[PDB]
Amino acid sequence: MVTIRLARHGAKKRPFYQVVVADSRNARNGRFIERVGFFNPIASEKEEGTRLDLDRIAHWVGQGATISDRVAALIKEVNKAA
Amino acid sequence: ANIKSAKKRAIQSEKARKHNASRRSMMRTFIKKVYAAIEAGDKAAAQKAFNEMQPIVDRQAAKGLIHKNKAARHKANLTAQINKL
Amino acid sequence: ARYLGPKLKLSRREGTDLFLKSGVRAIDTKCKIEQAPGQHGARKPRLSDYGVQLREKQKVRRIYGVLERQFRNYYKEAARLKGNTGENLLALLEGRLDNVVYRMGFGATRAEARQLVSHKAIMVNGRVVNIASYQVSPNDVVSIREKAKKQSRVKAALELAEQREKPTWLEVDAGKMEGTFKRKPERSDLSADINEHLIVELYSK
Amino acid sequence: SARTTPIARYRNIGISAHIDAGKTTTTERILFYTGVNHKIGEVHDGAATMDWMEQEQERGITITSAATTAFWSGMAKQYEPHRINIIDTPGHVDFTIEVERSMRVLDGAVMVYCAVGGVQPQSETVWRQANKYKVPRIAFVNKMDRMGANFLKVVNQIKTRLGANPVPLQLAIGAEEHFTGVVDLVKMKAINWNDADQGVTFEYEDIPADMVELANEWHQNLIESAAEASEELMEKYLGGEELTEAEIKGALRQRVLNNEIILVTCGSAFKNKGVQAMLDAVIDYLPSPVDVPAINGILDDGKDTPAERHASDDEPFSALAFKIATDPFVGNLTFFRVYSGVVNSGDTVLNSVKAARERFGRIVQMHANKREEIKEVRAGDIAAAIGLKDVTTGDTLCDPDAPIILERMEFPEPVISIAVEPKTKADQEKMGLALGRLAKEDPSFRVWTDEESNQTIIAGMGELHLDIIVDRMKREFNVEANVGKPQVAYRETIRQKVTDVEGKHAKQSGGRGQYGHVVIDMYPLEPGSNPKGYEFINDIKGGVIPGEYIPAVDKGIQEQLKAGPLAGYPVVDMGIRLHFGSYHDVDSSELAFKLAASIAFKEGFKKAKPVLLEPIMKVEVETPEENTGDVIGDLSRRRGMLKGQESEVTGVKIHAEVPLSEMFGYATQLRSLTKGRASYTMEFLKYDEAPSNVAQAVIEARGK
RNA sequence: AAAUUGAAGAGUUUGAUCAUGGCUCAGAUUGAACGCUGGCGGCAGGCCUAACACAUGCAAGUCGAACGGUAACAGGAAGAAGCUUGCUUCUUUGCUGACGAGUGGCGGACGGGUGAGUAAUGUCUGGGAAACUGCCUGAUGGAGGGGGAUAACUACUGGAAACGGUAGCUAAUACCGCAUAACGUCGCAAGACCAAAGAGGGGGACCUUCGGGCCUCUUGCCAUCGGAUGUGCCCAGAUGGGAUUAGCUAGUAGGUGGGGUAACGGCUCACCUAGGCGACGAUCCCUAGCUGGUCUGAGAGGAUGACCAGCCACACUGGAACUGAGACACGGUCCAGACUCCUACGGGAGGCAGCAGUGGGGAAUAUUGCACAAUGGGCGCAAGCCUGAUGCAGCCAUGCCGCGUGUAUGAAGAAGGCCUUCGGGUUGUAAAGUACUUUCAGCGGGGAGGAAGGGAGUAAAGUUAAUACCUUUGCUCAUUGACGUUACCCGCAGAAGAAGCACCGGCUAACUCCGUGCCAGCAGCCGCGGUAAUACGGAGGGUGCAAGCGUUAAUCGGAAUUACUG
Ligand SMILES: Nc1nc2c(ncn2[C@@H]2O[C@H](COP(=O)(O)OP(=O)(O)OP(=O)(O)O)[C@@H](O)[C@H]2O)c(=O)[nH]1
Ligand SMILES: [Mg+2]
Ligand SMILES: [Mg+2]
Ligand SMILES: [Mg+2]
Ligand SMILES: [Mg+2]
Ligand SMILES: [Mg+2]
Ligand SMILES: [Mg+2]
Ligand SMILES: [Mg+2]
Ligand SMILES: [Mg+2]
Ligand SMILES: [Mg+2]
Ligand SMILES: [Mg+2]
Ligand SMILES: [Mg+2]
Ligand SMILES: [Mg+2]
Ligand SMILES: [Mg+2]
Ligand SMILES: [Mg+2]
Ligand SMILES: [Mg+2]
Ligand SMILES: [Mg+2]
Ligand SMILES: [Mg+2]
Repeated sequence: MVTIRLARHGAKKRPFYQVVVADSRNARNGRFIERVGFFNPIASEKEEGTRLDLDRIAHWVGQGATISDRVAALIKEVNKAA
Repeated sequence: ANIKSAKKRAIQSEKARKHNASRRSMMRTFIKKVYAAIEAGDKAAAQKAFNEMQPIVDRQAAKGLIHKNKAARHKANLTAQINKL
Repeated sequence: ARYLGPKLKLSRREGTDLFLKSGVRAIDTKCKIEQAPGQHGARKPRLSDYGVQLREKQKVRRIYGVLERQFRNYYKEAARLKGNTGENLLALLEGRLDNVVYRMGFGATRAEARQLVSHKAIMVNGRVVNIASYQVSPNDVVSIREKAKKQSRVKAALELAEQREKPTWLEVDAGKMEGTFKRKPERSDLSADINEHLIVELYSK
Repeated sequence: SARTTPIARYRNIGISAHIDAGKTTTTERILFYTGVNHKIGEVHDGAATMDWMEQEQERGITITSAATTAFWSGMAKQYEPHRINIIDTPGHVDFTIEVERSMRVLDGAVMVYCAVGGVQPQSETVWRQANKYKVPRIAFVNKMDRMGANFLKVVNQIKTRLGANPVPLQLAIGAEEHFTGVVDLVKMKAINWNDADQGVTFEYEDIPADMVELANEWHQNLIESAAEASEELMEKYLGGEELTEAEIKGALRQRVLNNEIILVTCGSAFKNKGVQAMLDAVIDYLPSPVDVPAINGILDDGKDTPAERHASDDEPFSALAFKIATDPFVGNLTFFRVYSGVVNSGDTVLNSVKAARERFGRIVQMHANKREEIKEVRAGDIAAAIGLKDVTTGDTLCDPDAPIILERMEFPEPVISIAVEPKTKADQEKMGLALGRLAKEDPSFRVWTDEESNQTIIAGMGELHLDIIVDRMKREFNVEANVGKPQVAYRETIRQKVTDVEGKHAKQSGGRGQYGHVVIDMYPLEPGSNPKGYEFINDIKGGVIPGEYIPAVDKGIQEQLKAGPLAGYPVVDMGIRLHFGSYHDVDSSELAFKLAASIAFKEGFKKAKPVLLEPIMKVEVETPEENTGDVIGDLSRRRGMLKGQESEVTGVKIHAEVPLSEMFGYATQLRSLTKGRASYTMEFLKYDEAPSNVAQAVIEARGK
């Protein structure tokens, strides 16, 4: 089905997870429908490490998309800290 | 085969082939019966054969043998042929 | 990645004092600047137009201590930027950390300044920077680590720096032995014997 | 990952004998009786399992040493299943390296002997190879069904011909057609194997009356050699209280481990008799791996420090690589016998002599050729390894925490040489790679090249060794090659002091011609006069030939020296004097005088007395004394002169100087004259003039 | 505000000149190779050739919360007693923790690989209608009543193996009717017809044949209408070379009707019409995966399709279908062909263009590595398990980038070498010496981040008959890292262990000596070498680069030398 997961771009030992909406049958860094945010686990304490477009994410949930565990934890963290 | 799951699918696909072939043969046998009643020139036996055939193709379209559109086309062409006689 | 040979041969080939030595001694008492290095150095030949463009590029490369690959990258960055290409090239060369350390006066030569910035002795905004090609942005703080503030090299270099002309785009303070980079220097703030148009001409053929 | 078989129940036995003594037959029978094979396959039918290689099924011989294992419990299953890693080694003299490598690592041996001919030329060779490494050995008199089988004669002959202390634990019930079974001397029962089944059923019986007298005579001989072991057992024998069967077997076992007794048995492997009893004696008398600890006299320091390893799992890992085989899929294959410790498939170890890291790709237990992949090997078993890139025979493999270096034995220095060439010759470096890989498998097989001939010289232990090598290269490596005589290097020299020979090269036809004239004297030079036998004298005085062109004639002679006008052999010991010449001012070049000096040199060579020099090599043959003069006669048939003949107590040593062209293939000829128990050595000595027939022979072939 | 600010020529025809005209070079660039040399690090890249053949290991399994069940080990009860009454040993009990084999469900149609074929059942762009769509979702509703088998299992038995053959027994969310039928199908119309499967958690009194019913919760099942996603289909335009390929096509082009597909359609068949395409290049031949892009060029153009991403096609070769929502299916089936392997000779088995790796080919391209810690994927309620995807590590100067191999002082301008018109000049502040520094490497210590979660206890809220069970939300507890001796930081030692390659006649930055004497040889072009060679070889010196330097190959540029710009 259509899911919202993380595509691991970036450099070696320096990841960067593009929060993308895609069908689960495609690859991780492969064909995606829409990029709805990004996540950086090595953010540098002064600037933005996570950004989610919650309107389109909620719109895709209304269409019936599946949120993975890391993306669901990031949505929780965004809705909690802000 | 090589993978354990591959061998299990192989024997299951042969079992379903036997079952689906019997059901497809039975469904096709009823349909030909309606067609023979068309070409022979009878209207009540063709109507009786259609009433024996209609629940057959509906159950085969229901449980997953053929599609509903295929069963729908069979009924539509044969009623269009009972209105010709 | 560095030239490790005799340094006065470079100034003898360029025919100009490239400040490759401290200057505590008069340069004519060290080498014959008016004579080129080698056996046939007394005969001064008629250089071509390609010859004088190449000599200008090697002169500015041997003043700033930059090899050809890094100097080519500096030329591509200067032409990529807006405005004058040669003036942008001079500003990128003077933005280097070893050049700023030498111009601030913590090194008597730019090579010694390179050894000071290579041996973890210069802190940029409170952070140790170990790369001589670190481009210093305007309104920055360049300081000496507390581990090496008691060295004779840095105070001797500051004495030679107060013996020479002070740059106008830098502030120094020998008390705390730190300083401030204020802005990118214009073309009028550096030496006038460098024809930077020859460098741009050379990199166009 | 526990111990499957206790290390005390291991037996690293192996078979070595003379050719066709019955080594492969016994092993085949063992496997069948122990249950590894389900059928009996004969070796002359090509169906024996041990001779897995082609050219072993076809020829009917064994070339390689194949290692298998089996589990034997005894006839009446008197003990738990012992594990025997039996090894069949070839008996031929062309494969002595395959014995020495296998007897580097064997804990026990057994010397099988033909009953009708006991101690044959190679029986003594494998005996000396076995006592080099002090291997405890048993004896199995095979072929007791053969016509003229004599068991008590061969037990006399092993003692007499080889100097040993054999005491039989068996006595043959019958001869060629009477060999129903054998009577055991430690039990006083008769074992008669049933003919119906392939000898699987063995019936116990009493002894017949003639055999009663003879077996009673030999049984007391067994007790004395048992009582020799300790003074407690000596006082036991003179004390008159018979002896328990456990103490004879214990005492006899004690004497076997110290190389004191031989414990001869008998049997007939082709008639499926007396094989089960041999296996029992291997259980009862051959050592376990736990017996003698491996003294590794090097601790990898460079300061040579004696250490050792006992045989247990809890010790550091130490193993010895004793056989490298080639493989078309995995590269090479490395046999090893673990002395101590446990290693896993995937663990890294230390090639201690090459001082390199070595990981184990996988570890396979070996049958004759097929492999069973296993997880890890304990201390005291033999297995092969895939994925060792640079391991030679005799290298030790140990854990890098305890780097030790074992003895690193020496190789027998091959004795015969041929020159090999490809059929189509496009397969030149394929043959080079193939013989390089085959040289890494066999350390007694040498390959090199000689750029004097630009040839490839294969060397081995016999002509059969080289025939197997070239046939294995054709099948396995697909390089079909033809062999032949290695080209002997000759030299040529002149005599008669030819003088005033003038050669002039003039080519002026208009437009920069070349002109040179030279008159020179060619004189034979004594060898000690110059480091190189070439002296050029500038007798030219006051012009005539300009100084600049004086070296040009010298260089021209030097190229002429490299290839002789007669044939192509290099000229040696030549003195040249340039007394007179002529020079044109505008047409005289370096090359003009080179052509001029070459015309003159050729003209002088024919006028002078030009002869070939063959090389003569110093030859030292060592032979038995009974067939001394035949060796000398063959030496006189090989056009060789003689400088002496020493007669040691071990054998006669004859010295000679034989020409190299008549030293081609001497080893097979020397073995034919001497029952194959002679050896020799060649060293190049000098050059000497050839007779007229052989000089006339080498000129016709080279010229055309 | 900023998003392109961009364009060099030289040599060579002649006695000399101008013009034309080819040839050659200076520049970028690469999945490169070779020669010499070689310190470290980061990032990236790495069979371009034989879609040549492949040993071995691994690459797709999961679910006991679907079912009959115990074969293995871990408990609980009868249980003789190992017995030392606690020392827990020997026999039954599927009694439960679980779980081999088996039925069943889902996934194996994804991920991964390759570019053989395909000049169009392809791709790209823009459109369209005649359709299907598992898992994921929204809404409306049902989930009643039965039956016949059969695997496993039991007994016999053929087989060397692969595998079976008989005769009986049994279960289900396996299978098959019947009941029900509409906003579904067919029929304008009355009418006719069509489905299902249960399983777990807990419980208060009831109630009971003692198994349970019963109530509540979770999950699954069926039907219809949708949504989303995926896919099928159609049209237009664009997408190589060849005219020394000019005519091609009879299911061909169209109509009628039947059949067929999920769907329109010559998709198929019967009949009828005789059309259809084509110099706007049909047909035929050769070549070729296409694109986003990449390289070059000032631009227009030219060249290209490595890595990454999208689509397509292929899975030993040829053909075919089955199962399935989805395949005509890389690690499924069937047949034929070639090849390989096994065999007891009677028979069997297999497809690395998955990851490693081997042989072969070649100028040349790497490890038979670690871990599921993270990101995903499959299955499962979940724990969890599987994952050669992936994350990493190993090898290679293959590329890019960064850094180092010291810094300051130092004239007797030391010695030696080279040149010398013998005065000297040069190597050359170079060296030595004096002082200072310790980056990188070496040694030792400290030490992030990639970790989100998940599991146990809790408290609250929802739930209901219940203060159980379940869901959600906060707290506490002990934990999850292959990389990894991680990045990073500190400290000890001493300049300490760290520079080569090409070139020097013009193009083109750099000149002399010696040797050679149209010889050896050099060379990209002009050309050089016959005795004073700045062109050959050595030396000194210098120049240009630098852990790289040159050569070769290849594309573009210069070439306005196919000129649309021009
Ligand atoms: N009559 C008889 N013939 C035997 C016996 N044992 C072996 N043979 C025959 O001798 C030949 C066997 O000798 P092998 O043992 O195979 O040769 P080998 O001793 O193994 O050693 P290599 O030749 O070096 O490989 C065959 O022909 C056997 O049939 C025996 O006991 N009795
Ligand atoms: Mg660099
Ligand atoms: Mg014989
Ligand atoms: Mg023979
Ligand atoms: Mg043999
Ligand atoms: Mg390829
Ligand atoms: Mg399905
Ligand atoms: Mg119904
Ligand atoms: Mg192609
Ligand atoms: Mg252009
Ligand atoms: Mg598949
Ligand atoms: Mg495969
Ligand atoms: Mg592979
Ligand atoms: Mg697995
Ligand atoms: Mg001097
Ligand atoms: Mg360090
Ligand atoms: Mg962490
Ligand atoms: Mg052009």
